[PDB]
Amino acid sequence: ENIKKMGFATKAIHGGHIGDKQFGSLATPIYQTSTFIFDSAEQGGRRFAGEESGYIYSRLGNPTSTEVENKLALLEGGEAAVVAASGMGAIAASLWSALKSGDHVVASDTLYGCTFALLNHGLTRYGVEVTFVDVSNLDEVKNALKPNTKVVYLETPANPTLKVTDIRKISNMVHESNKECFVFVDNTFCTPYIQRPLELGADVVVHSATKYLNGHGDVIAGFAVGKEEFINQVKLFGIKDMTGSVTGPFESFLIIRGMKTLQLRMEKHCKNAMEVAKFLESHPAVEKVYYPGLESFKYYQLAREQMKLPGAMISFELKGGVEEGKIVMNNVKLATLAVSLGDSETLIQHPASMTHSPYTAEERKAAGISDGLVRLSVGLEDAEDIIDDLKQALDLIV
Amino acid sequence: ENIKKMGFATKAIHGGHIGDKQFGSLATPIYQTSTFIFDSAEQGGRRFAGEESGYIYSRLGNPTSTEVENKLALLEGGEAAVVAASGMGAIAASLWSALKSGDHVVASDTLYGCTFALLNHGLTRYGVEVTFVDVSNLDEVKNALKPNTKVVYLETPANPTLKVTDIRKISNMVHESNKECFVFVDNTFCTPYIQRPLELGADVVVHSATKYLNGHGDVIAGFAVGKEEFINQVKLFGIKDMTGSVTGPFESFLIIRGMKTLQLRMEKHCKNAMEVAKFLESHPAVEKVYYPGLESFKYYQLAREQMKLPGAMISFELKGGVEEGKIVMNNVKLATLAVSLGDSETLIQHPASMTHSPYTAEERKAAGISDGLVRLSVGLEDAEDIIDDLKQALDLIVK
Amino acid sequence: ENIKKMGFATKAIHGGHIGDKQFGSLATPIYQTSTFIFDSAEQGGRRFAGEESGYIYSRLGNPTSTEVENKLALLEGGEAAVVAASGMGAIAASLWSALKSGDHVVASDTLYGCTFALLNHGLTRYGVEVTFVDVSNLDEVKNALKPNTKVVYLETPANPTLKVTDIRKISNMVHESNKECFVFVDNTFCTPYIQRPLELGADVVVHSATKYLNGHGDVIAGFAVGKEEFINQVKLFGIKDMTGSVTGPFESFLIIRGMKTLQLRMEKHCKNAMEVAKFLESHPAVEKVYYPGLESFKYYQLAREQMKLPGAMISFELKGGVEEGKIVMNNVKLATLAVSLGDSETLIQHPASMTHSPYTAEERKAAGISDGLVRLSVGLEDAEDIIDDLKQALDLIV
Amino acid sequence: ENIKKMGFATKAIHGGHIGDKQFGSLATPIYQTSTFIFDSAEQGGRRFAGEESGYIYSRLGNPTSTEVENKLALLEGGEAAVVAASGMGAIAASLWSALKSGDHVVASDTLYGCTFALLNHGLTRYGVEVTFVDVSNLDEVKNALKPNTKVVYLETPANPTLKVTDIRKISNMVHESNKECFVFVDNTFCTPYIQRPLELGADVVVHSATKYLNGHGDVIAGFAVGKEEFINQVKLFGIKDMTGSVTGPFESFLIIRGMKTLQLRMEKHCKNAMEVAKFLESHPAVEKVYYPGLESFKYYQLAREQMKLPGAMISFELKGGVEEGKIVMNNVKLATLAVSLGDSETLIQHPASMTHSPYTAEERKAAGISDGLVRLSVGLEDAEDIIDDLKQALDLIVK
Ligand SMILES: *Cc1c(COP(=O)(O)O)cnc(C)c1O
Ligand SMILES: *Cc1c(COP(=O)(O)O)cnc(C)c1O
Ligand SMILES: *Cc1c(COP(=O)(O)O)cnc(C)c1O
Ligand SMILES: *Cc1c(COP(=O)(O)O)cnc(C)c1O
Ligand SMILES: [Cl-]
Ligand SMILES: [Cl-]
Ligand SMILES: [Cl-]
Ligand SMILES: [Cl-]
Ligand code: NA
Ligand code: NA
Repeated sequence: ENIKKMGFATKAIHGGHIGDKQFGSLATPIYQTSTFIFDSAEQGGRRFAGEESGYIYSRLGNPTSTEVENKLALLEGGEAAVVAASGMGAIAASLWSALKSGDHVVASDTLYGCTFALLNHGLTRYGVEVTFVDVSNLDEVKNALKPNTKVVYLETPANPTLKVTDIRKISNMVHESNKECFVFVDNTFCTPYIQRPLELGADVVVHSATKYLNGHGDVIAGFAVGKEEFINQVKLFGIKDMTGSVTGPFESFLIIRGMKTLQLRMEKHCKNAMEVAKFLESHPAVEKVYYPGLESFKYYQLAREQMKLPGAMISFELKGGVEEGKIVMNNVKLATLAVSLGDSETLIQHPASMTHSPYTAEERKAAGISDGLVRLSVGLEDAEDIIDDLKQALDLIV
Repeated sequence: ENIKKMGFATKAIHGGHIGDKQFGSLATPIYQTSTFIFDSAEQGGRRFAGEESGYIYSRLGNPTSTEVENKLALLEGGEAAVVAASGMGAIAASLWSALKSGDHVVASDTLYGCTFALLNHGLTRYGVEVTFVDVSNLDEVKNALKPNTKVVYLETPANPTLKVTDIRKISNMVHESNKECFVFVDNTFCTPYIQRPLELGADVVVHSATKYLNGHGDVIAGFAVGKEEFINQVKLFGIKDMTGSVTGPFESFLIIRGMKTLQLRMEKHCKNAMEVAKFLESHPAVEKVYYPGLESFKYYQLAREQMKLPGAMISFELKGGVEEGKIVMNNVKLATLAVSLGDSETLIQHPASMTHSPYTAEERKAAGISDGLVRLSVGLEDAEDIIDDLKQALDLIVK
Repeated sequence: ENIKKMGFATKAIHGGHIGDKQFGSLATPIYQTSTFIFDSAEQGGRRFAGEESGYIYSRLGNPTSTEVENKLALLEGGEAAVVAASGMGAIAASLWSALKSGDHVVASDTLYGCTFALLNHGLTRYGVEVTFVDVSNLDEVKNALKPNTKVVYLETPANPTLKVTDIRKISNMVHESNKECFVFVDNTFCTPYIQRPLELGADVVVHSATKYLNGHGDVIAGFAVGKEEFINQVKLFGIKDMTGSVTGPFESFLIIRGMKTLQLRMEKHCKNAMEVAKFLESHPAVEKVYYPGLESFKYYQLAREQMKLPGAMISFELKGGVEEGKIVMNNVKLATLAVSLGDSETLIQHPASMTHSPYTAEERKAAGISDGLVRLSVGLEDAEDIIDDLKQALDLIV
Repeated sequence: ENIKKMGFATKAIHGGHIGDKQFGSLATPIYQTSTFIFDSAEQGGRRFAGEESGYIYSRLGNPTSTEVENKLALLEGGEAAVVAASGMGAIAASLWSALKSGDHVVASDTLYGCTFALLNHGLTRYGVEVTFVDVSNLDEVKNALKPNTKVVYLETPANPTLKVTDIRKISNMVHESNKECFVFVDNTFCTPYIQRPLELGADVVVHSATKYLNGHGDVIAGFAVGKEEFINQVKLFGIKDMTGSVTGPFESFLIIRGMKTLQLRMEKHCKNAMEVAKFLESHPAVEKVYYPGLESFKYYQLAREQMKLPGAMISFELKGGVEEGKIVMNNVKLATLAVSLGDSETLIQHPASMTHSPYTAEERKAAGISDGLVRLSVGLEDAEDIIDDLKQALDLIVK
């Protein structure tokens, strides 16, 4: 099994799988254990010294987690991956390992709300300078770069607007002018099936596994993906010391299980979303549809440059404010009123009347997060059913 | 009911249990879910705006985790608790939530290794200043206090030799010297069954639930306990943003399950360890035994004031060095060669040839570790079997 | 949610889902509990009397299991379903509830090996008469029917030959002549996505959920599906008393999770199998391919009569005996040498050198289970990878 | 090691543990897998042909389940054991594996309800003949023996009133009267910590592990224990074909976890129940208490011969009837209204208004159930709290 030459599905299914060498179990065993047994004091000493392979203690590493790490690194085309007990855990642990007091970060002004809060209010308590910029005007990006800029943090498509960012072109410019700077890309919305930021110049990829990679709405987990040199530091410092964000081995087993169908779900998510997006664009209550697959969309061709599929997140604005948005939220029958995304169940959320949250009213005016903006996570249901349900709720405001 | 007034076991078994109101199931359901459903758009807005309690999303809170949080707070006598995905996660999230660049921490110079690394190499990287002190020398502690000291961090009994710290004296001291200073006490080795730092004047208690609280060697998890106001910031800042240290609902279920027998397990751990410590002190291969229950122990009296039982951790020094520790390790048959503790299986490590193998013999003497020190977590087995196994191993190094 | 009018995927995803009315959890909670609490002695007495709804004790019923039961009944078009701790558990419990000492069974002579053993050696220890017949010659079927025939048991397509059986036409004839007789159909190989035997005249459907319905090779479970009147007896007698085959609530949660992608997996299983079957039919080491989707296949048009898709099990005979079969089993690199079926991983098994098992050498001569017969469970991998691996192993015997 | 020679707790904790040979993990891995991989086509043929041990497919056997099977066999002193997906599953699979149409069973007339239903209404439907007897009257037992009697089925102590059966006398009798007869003893209420029927001459022991063996109210499971030769047929016939009663590897993991504290839990269950039984007998609302540890108990001496401890089940009759039982049930605040037993939470049921509500007052008198009988499973709470809660409930019916 020189797995790396094979298809995506084969890699998702068989990649990183070591095998139960003692009983021959087909399925990955759940090594639900806190600690590990040494055969000798010498073997222990050598595991602690780095001389020998093998396991010590589940905060430091666990066989079930190792497999899903190796599987995702393989899918992203990265040397190494670390799995964490949440997406924010993988992001924080990566940021802690890469930065120190006095370093500087350039971030996108359009981010997942808790990433913005981590950057805006968290890292800045601890001596890290942060500048939020429009990643669509590279001159703005290039002028934010200071001699001590260590991370450029980007998310594409961006939660909640689906704004797309030229990964190759920011990476090139940053790498030309700041040789010490990492380019981080949050690839949650895409998964490696749709977008592989490491092939476009990114140095570090982060995911909320809570979303598409697990895919079943029963796991909180994250990953960081990148060079072995740096991921090793994320494991031995960001996770071991700074965050203690240890994925439960049972949760790792569930991510492995969900990744068995990652190819099939992303294909179905996206075919559903494209039908839904076209419906929304033609409905009389809708003013603007935000979707990478619509030719009307501002970042359509940047999406076509980086994304195999337009994805399965849709945002749209109703004619009418928050009030018409609330009316739709409160009368869908198949769509589920919840945050998160990437589940079998279609999810709908209305930042304007709920999570407008970690941003101030002004700070999301800058990012383009209007009231009346609805965000839709298109599920795996039959598309006619999703559309019928959206249609009945939208007809209420016509 | 008056659950606060009941016995300890009644509290461990029944405390924090909200109940399954839809189907009445006896066991706490595993709410293995990432997200939650809102009844209206406005309900979700109220919950995100702090105007209303209720669930939103498991990184911010989960019903299974809430239950074990409520149960441990009740046992510690604290107002609130947060469970994290590891001991270090609960420690780091608490420290992050109380500190900022420009703050100062006073810490014991005798701590769990990874706690020490986080303090010495981690927080100092981010503008926090840390002074390490010998907590036995109260005058040396009061001297290290600065006006920006925001955390005094203690661990008692501590690694690797079970040094005990006078919780009430130092906190009484710290509190009248600086009104804004949190006193942290790591209470892993004791659990609330043996020691309750908050009633001794501590502000925040941290736990590695990986050890005795879960007690079954199948969970990595942590807790912090204290005032509702601070724990809310540990949840909404330290967990939500800074660490992402989210316990799996499954792991919280297992911790709940493990806590049903905490009273019973702590009693047996301590009964066994008292017998093992007596035997080790009388054995000819053994130079010194560190056990709070032995009247030879330097902090015997102070431990007898703070701890309901002398615990079940044991450190002892062999007459000998690395080669001696290696032989004992490589010949125990019931005890298990493994780091960690608080397990039903008796665990044993020899740091000089194992955990502290990478360091030099001199650096290991800077960490309190002789070449003959052995650390012992006494399990739930029959004491005669534990002792017999230790006896034949140690007899191999008697001259 | 009048769910029954919606698409298959929507039903698989949302069907049977009650909802967490206390905390609003999206995912089904795991009610991992032995017993349930009464609010009053009166409420207890009424639950035991049948007067009140609600739960008593997990052998009698469990909320997590109730949901996957209701979900599968909805997909099959049956009134009720019971989930069991194995496929054999659902089959035995159904058979125990329907039969008594002195009743008679007509069964197909081509069956899953342990079903044959249950019928041939198990029920006959306990006074049940059993006659094994060729379900392809209805005159043979009709002549086996005795006045005391109570079950006609059939499996289509049959493990291991994939022989197809006219469900509508046996059901009609049996129902005309033996008004007291149940028609059981094992629908494991198809799932309700491909075949709905209750719509063709069957009275009872059984599944090994261990295979496609769970789909992830980490669960042993079964179902019976049928009229409420009879399923209620299976629950209160077959499961409660005769087998004690109680699905663990955690396993039920895993089946629910696997059914979220049942539509997507069956589509992918079958498109893969059709490509593999055509490859096998053209390879010089292969003498005969057994696959419903091949026009060469004996039961092609009976398959087209009953099956939306030709399925994803393939059997084939090599030119050469067991010896060439073993050579292929021992040199595949991506296919996994294991029994079971319906997993993400392609599985290959060689009854001739392994499980030829519960049949005698003669009894499978009658059913058509030759040596040199290989059975293939086509997985979810990329088809080129599955075919490349089969090709290299088969080339060894050319 | 000489695990057979060690103490009980050492056996419960370490017994049957094969070990994770690939990674050395301390906890038993959850082998949550349906199927297994063969190294060659011929290896799979050897395993299906009984020529070779090893795994095939989880309905035939799973490594997590094997471990808990080995552990329980060791505790009972039996050769082998099979775990099933419920108590009834292990009972039914054993009975199926030993009987056939034309066989005869002698059973106690005082059994667990669903066991009785299976015997009286289930097996008789399939040509098996069943005679129910009073096992206290040895002459009535020997009289019901027939040449085709293949099972003598016992349960001691039994529902609902804790009748004790002389295991060694009846089995000694049965064995010299009929050489091919299996003696079954249901050992649920005791566990191997208290009673071991195989050393008293029984052939097969059955368990509902749902009760004390798991002990945490989150598993439905069963066991049968006995000679390797019979248990192999229970596995390869009774489980594989006749019942399909396959334990989830996850459930087996939980039973293993629960058994780490079995010794500790049985001690506390019994200490608490002895205090609860004394209090109940002295209480004015209580007519009679059925407890093996009370010298008033009809089978006190026989129980003292067979049982290491008097157990933790308690039946008692109220001075009163259905209306009295209802009031007590509807006013306990710590005890839980629920069927089942062997849980860390104290459980209580009043059969006349609850489990046996569907039957008439006369049929319930045919089942040993007065209108004032209450069944009590004493938990792991503090005894004062259990008693206080029972006291205020019972005081509501004192004249
Ligand atoms: C939800 C989300 C996260 C947060 O990850 P968690 O698993 O919730 O900690 C991070 N990035 C993006 C783009 C998200 O949508
Ligand atoms: C093991 C330990 C910790 C760390 O907890 P983890 O759960 O391993 O992250 C902290 N303090 C003490 C005393 C410990 O023993
Ligand atoms: C594997 C199989 C079964 C047996 O079900 P289990 O889940 O293994 O008990 C029954 N029917 C068919 C067609 C099978 O392939
Ligand atoms: C509960 C019980 C059983 C039945 O076991 P289940 O696991 O519920 O199927 C059998 N015998 C006794 C004594 C019991 O208490
Ligand atoms: Cl989100
Ligand atoms: Cl540790
Ligand atoms: Cl199979
Ligand atoms: Cl019961
Ligand atoms: Na989902
Ligand atoms: Na699979």
